[PDB]
Amino acid sequence: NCNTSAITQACPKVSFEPIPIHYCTPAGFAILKCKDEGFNGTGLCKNVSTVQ
Amino acid sequence: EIVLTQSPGTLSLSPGERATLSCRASQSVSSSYLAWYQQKPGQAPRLLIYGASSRATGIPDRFSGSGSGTDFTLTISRLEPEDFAVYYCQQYGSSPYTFGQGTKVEIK
Amino acid sequence: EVQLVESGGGVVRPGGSLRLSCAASGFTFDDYGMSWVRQAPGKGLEWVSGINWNGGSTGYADSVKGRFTISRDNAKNSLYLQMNSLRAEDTALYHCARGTDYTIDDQGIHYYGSGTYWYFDLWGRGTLVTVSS
Amino acid sequence: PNNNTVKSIRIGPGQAFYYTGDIIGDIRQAHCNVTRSRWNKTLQEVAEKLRT
Amino acid sequence: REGLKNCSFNMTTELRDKRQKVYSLFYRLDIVPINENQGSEYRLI
Ligand SMILES: *[C@@H]1O[C@H](CO)[C@@H](O[C@@H]2O[C@H](CO)[C@@H](O[C@@H]3O[C@H](CO[C@H]4O[C@H](CO)[C@@H](O)[C@H](O)[C@@H]4O)[C@@H](O)[C@H](O[C@H]4O[C@H](CO)[C@@H](O)[C@H](O)[C@@H]4O)[C@@H]3O)[C@H](O)[C@H]2NC(C)=O)[C@H](O)[C@H]1NC(C)=O
Ligand SMILES: *[C@@H]1O[C@H](CO)[C@@H](O[C@@H]2O[C@H](CO)[C@@H](O)[C@H](O)[C@H]2NC(C)=O)[C@H](O)[C@H]1NC(C)=O
Ligand SMILES: *[C@@H]1O[C@H](CO)[C@@H](O)[C@H](O)[C@H]1NC(C)=O
Ligand SMILES: *[C@@H]1O[C@H](CO)[C@@H](O)[C@H](O)[C@H]1NC(C)=O
Repeated sequence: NCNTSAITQACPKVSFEPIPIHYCTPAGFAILKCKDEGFNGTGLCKNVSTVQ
Repeated sequence: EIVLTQSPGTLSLSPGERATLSCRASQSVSSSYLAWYQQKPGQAPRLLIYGASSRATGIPDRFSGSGSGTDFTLTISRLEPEDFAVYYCQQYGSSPYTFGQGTKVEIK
Repeated sequence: EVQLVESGGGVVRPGGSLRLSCAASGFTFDDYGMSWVRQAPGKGLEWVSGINWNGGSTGYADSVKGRFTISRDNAKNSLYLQMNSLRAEDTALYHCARGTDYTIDDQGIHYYGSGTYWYFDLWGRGTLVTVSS
Repeated sequence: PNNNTVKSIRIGPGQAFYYTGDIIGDIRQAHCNVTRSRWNKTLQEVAEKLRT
Repeated sequence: REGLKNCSFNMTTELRDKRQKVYSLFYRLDIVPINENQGSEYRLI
């Protein structure tokens, strides 16, 4: 790292284990969710729902 | 002030033999500063080792050495016909820097 | 290309004085300290004196201390030695030698381009100085 | 007028210092030119208004 | 004109154990002399 940047030690007391994060939308906006049994992430989704 | 001494004053080995030289300071050498030089008649001297154990650029693995305190040693893994020469130890550790009496390794 | 060239040698009567000089090329002169080392025929090497890269530090062997002065001109890429009160014992081949390109502090900190006179990786052919009645 | 040659050195991880290593050609003082006729006209007009 | 000076100093390097001599030009206005009265030693203003 010496020719690139200062290097910071991770704190030993702080876990690296992932915790699920929900992402929420502000009022006046909404998240649509595709529920199709199989979906490749593109094109039309026949079965959808709204979630905050 | 500080005087280095060296031994054996003269060595005689056939080519291809392993050989070592000793150098002993009258006072301890700071920070392993002692260094080694090589000379042949009719020529300016060269530096084999800078610091007690680190080779100068262009110095092959054939030359090596180590030491601490007052006692330092130079080692040659095998003598080439080109390696027969007068050798010296110098101390960079304290003013005035001094050169030992040196040793000679010869087949002629 | 890289070389040191000694000049100013000669034969001088005892109690007299002689100035030596050393030309240098093929490397940055300002980055290295330098020394003079002498060798009488049949004898081993003797350190005479040395100077750091800016002339800010000098030292002399006890055998020559107080009779010798060392100085340099970096603009001219040249090293000079002034020898006074010459004695028969001073007869020798004198060599110009390049010092190290770095020096080390009491703290262990290395300074590069701030050369000193500890050890010599480059030597000139040398020049003769003789003292005789 | 000076042709500055700019050089740089790393001074630590992630950092660099810029400096002029040299100047190419003759070293000359920086200067500015103000047209004399326009300036004298300008000062006169300013003086006429200050005078009031 | 003496508007410029050629200065040398020990600048730091990527490693804390090493320093590097640097030559650079500075404007006289950016520099204040250190009163050793030798005229050779300076500091930045
Ligand atoms: C980068 O940094 C290095 C380290 O600072 C510089 O190298 C040093 O350069 C100075 C000269 O500029 C050298 O100084 C000389 O040291 C001599 C020996 O010092 C004695 O005292 C100290 C303690 O103070 C002991 O440690 C040491 O063993 C000695 O016993 C002095 O005798 C010299 O004195 C003369 O010059 C000064 C100049 O101001 C006068 O005031 C005195 O009266 C006297 O005439 C001098 O002080 C120093 O030794 C160097 N250090 C090393 C480790 O070699 C580089 O120059 C610098 N690089 C740049 C570009 O600035
Ligand atoms: C930091 O240091 C590394 C190691 O010296 C540099 O890595 C080299 O980069 C070149 C780029 O062409 C490669 O060809 C080498 O194989 C790399 N060496 C190693 C060991 O991986 C790296 O470039 C440096 N970074 C910077 C910004 O200079
Ligand atoms: C919509 O998707 C959900 C996903 O659990 C599924 O249970 C439901 O039957 C689907 N609706 C239709 C009409 O397919
Ligand atoms: C490291 O620290 C010890 C402390 O006694 C010291 O003797 C040694 O010289 C240091 N090493 C370097 C490379 O500075």
